[PDB]
Amino acid sequence: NESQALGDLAARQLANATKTVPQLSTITPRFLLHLLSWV
Amino acid sequence: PVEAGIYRVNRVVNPDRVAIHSEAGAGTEEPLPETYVDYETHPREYTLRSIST
Amino acid sequence: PVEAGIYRVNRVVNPDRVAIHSEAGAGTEEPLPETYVDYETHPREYTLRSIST
Repeated sequence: NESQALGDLAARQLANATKTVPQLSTITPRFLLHLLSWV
Repeated sequence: PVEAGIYRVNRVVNPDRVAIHSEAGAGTEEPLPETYVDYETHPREYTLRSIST
Repeated sequence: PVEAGIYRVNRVVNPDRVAIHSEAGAGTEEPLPETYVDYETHPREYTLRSIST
């Protein structure tokens, strides 16, 4: 169509995306390592 | 907070392909496994949507 | 407390007639809705009653 202003696709080329550190799905709370005493 | 309206979630692919070695007893001089952690090449990206009037 | 014995409770009428726009994806340049909040023209009024002897 006949756009009246700048679009989002063209405008986002000037913007920084927020990036997370990689997420690991195999992480568990590991309660046993906290319940035990270490000598 | 999202600084510019785009949020990218990076994820590890194939977590089962990271190889570790654990000895049960009488350790030997065998070579250790070599591995790395792989990432997804097309992570999901979230862009904020508007509610307005 | 009631300063002069009359208490008026004002209420909103037709709360479902307030129109909002929410986008699911790929926002466009369409016109936004125009709305307002309406009030009841005959609110209920409470006047204090006496218990005396």
